[PDB]
Amino acid sequence: GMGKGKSAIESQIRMLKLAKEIVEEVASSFPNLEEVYIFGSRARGDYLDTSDIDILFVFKGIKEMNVFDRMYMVSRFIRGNVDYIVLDEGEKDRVKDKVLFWKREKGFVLL
Repeated sequence: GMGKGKSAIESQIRMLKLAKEIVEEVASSFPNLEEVYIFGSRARGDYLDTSDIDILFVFKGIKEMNVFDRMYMVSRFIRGNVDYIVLDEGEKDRVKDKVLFWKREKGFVLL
């Protein structure tokens, strides 16, 4: 039965809603944002109520953008107990164990 308690579930809801707000802003700012994934413990299931949420932003056409330029693309949108990675479309397989959160052609998944 209910392997996650009330506090963990409420934190999952709250963290997904914060990720949604951040993605809405990033997606409105970059036409080349293509997909967003949740990775880490909140994607896998081994999270605590205090766990951060990890967001993978996947953009088209940034293969040549260095890691500092990539960070600068989303830095100002990040707030709360959130960590992130920015990858090109061709590099997204580098993060295993992830959940599709948003896609340009789908909007948000389950939200």
